Amino acid sequence: PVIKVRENEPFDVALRRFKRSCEKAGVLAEVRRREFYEKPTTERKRAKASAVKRHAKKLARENARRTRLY
Amino acid sequence: RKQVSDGVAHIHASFNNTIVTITDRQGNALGWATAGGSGFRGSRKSTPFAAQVAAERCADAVKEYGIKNLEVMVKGPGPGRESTIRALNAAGFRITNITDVTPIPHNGCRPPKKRRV
Amino acid sequence: PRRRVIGQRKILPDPKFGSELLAKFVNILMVDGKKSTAESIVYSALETLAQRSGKSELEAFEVALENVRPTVEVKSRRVGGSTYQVPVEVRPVRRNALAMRWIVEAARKRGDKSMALRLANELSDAAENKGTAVKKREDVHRMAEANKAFAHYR
RNA sequence: CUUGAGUCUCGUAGAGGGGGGUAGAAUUCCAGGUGUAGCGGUGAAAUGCGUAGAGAUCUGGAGGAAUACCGGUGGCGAAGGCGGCCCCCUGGACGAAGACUGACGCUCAGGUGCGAAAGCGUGGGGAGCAAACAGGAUUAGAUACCCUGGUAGUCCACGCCGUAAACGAUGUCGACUUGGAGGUUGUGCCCUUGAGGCGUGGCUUCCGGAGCUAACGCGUUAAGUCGACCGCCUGGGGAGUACGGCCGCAAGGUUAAAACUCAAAUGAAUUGACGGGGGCCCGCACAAGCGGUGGAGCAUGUGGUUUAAUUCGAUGCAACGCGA
Ligand SMILES: [Mg+2]
Ligand SMILES: [Mg+2]
Ligand SMILES: [Mg+2]
Ligand SMILES: [Mg+2]
Ligand SMILES: [Mg+2]
Ligand SMILES: [Mg+2]
Ligand SMILES: [Mg+2]
Ligand SMILES: [Mg+2]
Ligand SMILES: [Mg+2]
Ligand SMILES: [Mg+2]
Ligand SMILES: [Mg+2]
Ligand SMILES: [Mg+2]
Ligand SMILES: [Mg+2]
Ligand SMILES: [Mg+2]
Ligand SMILES: [Mg+2]
Ligand SMILES: [Mg+2]
Ligand SMILES: [Mg+2]
Ligand SMILES: [Mg+2]
Ligand SMILES: [Mg+2]
Ligand SMILES: [Mg+2]
Ligand SMILES: [Mg+2]
Ligand SMILES: [Mg+2]
Ligand SMILES: [Mg+2]
Repeated sequence: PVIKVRENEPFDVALRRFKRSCEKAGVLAEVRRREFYEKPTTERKRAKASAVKRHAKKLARENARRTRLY
Repeated sequence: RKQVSDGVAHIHASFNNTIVTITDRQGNALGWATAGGSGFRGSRKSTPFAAQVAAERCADAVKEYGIKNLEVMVKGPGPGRESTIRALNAAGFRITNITDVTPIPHNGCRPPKKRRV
Repeated sequence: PRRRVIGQRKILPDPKFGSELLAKFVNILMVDGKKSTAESIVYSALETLAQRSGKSELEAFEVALENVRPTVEVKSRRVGGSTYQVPVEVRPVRRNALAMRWIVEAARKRGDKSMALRLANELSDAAENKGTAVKKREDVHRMAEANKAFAHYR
């Protein structure tokens, strides 16, 4: 996440760009995940859970949440 | 005794501690400071505020060298990662470039085992 | 409470000087619902203080308060299972109340004979900034400074 | 005879397998520069490392292992499994049109092969991690969880072992039976007018009808309707154990009982209760405050002890100035 502060760019603005760049890159997330060894089985299981939850939630929202709530 | 005007601020921001190190553009270190040496231990040195005061201390230390421009290289996942740069700017350097140099492997060495807490 | 933003209650101003702050001080001082006695003590203390230090009763009293109010106190935020002492800026009504409370406690402690005498001495000390209530404020501030790392991470 | 089964022609996608090179990032170590008192770690510490100059930072070098992003309920494989890039050898699947053989097929007890990880033998290698082990914490203890270290092992070659919740807890092969939304990979036509319209194959994910099921659920990839063959079960424990056999260097694997003992053991779902589950909410529940009790004397009640009797009852909150 390289940033160079442009001419007449405020510092706060520069900081904002830097943070955005880092978030987009996903550096913190990568480091956190690589902090400890996740077993392959654990990684697979987590992936499966994420996929299932995401799919179920999407289905519930779009199709199940098409009714009169009140 | 020497003057350089333009330095690099290497902000090593681990979870436990923040190390700030001002250096010449080549790599040679001028002054450093940590939250530990800044007077914070444990829960207090693992905070953004501690990082900020460490940064202030570092700036004071390298005041002899008369550094005016400064590019900051942030490393690691840390509570500071922002406080240090804010503090440095307040201490009054022109921040020119801000770069992240956190070392991610390309699936290399095995990490240590997961903590059971 | 859980579900209450109750209205602050009405305190009448003291008859001699017409001051709400002074009335509150008298209330804090009072014990056993004996208001008359408390007001007599407060007035005696004020009169002595005015004579000793200067200008008026209310101005002297204010000066003492200024030297004994705390800007910041600490609370114990208990979120991560352990308790962090966090600093917090003390709002004005609390600042006055806390300062008054500290002053009265210090006066009660103090070794002079009459209550009025103790109060007058304590107030004068506060004005100078070498007394015990002031010491208490200093201690509170010292703690806040120590725990400044936990200020805006509650 | 050609519809099952196979052969040939042309393409397609693929972490399918075996061998050999190579790339960059990162960790470790080594040497050197800068530089100075801390670093590391945790809930908090300490062990550990550092003024014999560490950690930080730049340069160079060594070496091992693994391939970020792409990356996907994506793909390939009989399963186990397979993930940087390049080459060499190599197996299968699928589609298109035809041509060919002419039931050549399905299943399979014994048998044979393949078979994660750990483990074993011999010879290498060894960065990181890490059983064992050591020290520091925590604790009533802590032969654990946490921390700092750390050896087998993890890697390579070649042998062995032969097991896993080796799971879809679902044997293989074939036929038939309403649908919807996707993914992936072919292919025919439509002007691809654009990413696009209508088909037709393969594999694949979810939802759901009839039907089935104890229910949960399955539902054209069946747990539906059927046919062929195999494997396996017959209450819980004893026990996948003993003995015998076979196999193995060993660890052990495989085959596999009996006495004795009980009247249950189990599956799914229901209503509660409970959770050091989750969401929302209240109450002097905490918080903010004020005043007490626990120390003293005395009053009173209780326990106890004493007594001839110390009447009987109340005795976690919700008995103890209570019946009185
Ligand atoms: Mg660790
Ligand atoms: Mg391939
Ligand atoms: Mg295939
Ligand atoms: Mg067999
Ligand atoms: Mg192995
Ligand atoms: Mg070996
Ligand atoms: Mg060996
Ligand atoms: Mg280790
Ligand atoms: Mg360990
Ligand atoms: Mg088995
Ligand atoms: Mg498996
Ligand atoms: Mg089985
Ligand atoms: Mg077969
Ligand atoms: Mg279904
Ligand atoms: Mg029996
Ligand atoms: Mg056996
Ligand atoms: Mg045997
Ligand atoms: Mg309270
Ligand atoms: Mg008492
Ligand atoms: Mg007593
Ligand atoms: Mg009692
Ligand atoms: Mg009785
Ligand atoms: Mg009784």
